[PDB]
Amino acid sequence: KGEELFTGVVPILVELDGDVNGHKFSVSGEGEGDATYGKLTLKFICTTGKLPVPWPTLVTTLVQCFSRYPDHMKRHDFFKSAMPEGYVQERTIFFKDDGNYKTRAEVKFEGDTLVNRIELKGIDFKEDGNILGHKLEYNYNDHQVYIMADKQKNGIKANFKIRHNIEDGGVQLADHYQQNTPIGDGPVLLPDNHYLFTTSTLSKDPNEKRDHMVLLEFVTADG
Repeated sequence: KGEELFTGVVPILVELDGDVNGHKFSVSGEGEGDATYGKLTLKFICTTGKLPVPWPTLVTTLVQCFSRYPDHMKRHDFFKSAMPEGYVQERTIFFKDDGNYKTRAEVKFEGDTLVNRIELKGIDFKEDGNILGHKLEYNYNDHQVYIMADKQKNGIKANFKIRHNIEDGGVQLADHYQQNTPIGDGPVLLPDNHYLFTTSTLSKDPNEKRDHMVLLEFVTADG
């Protein structure tokens, strides 16, 4: 069972290759996750220079298998059971009155490391808008995610809004549409619909000279 792979502390690697309006960049993340409590600690670096979008806009893209699933719902855990073979995660994210991200990721085990490997393509952004103009506050407003059985494939889907506070006032909406499918061909758990609740905290490493994001997350699933 894939759930057995999460009983202790699991190292995490995140690799993102991005291209937003032709501005190409890479992000790496490293840390660990504890699905017993639902805690994630990760540090991300823009390894190509200055990040061409704001860090908060990448949080959802940069591993819901680490959610704390309570006892009575363990057999509704699609994300962990897909392991070690893993799952594909696809999203489209529409930024209101601005461009959009299209992301494809594979989440799987490589050795004992849970790896999230992402391709991101952004198009139709305004160069002086809130994203390419870096006009968003360095913080986060988390939102619940209603995970529904992709009753029609075998997998899951969800859609939800994320709100990014704008420095000069107001809020930038990021409308998320998500589909996940197992990579393997073994049997999938196909959960009953349920919520994921997340609390994310962004900070900085005072000793890090590169463009970076320190991220601490707590995540649980609810009936």
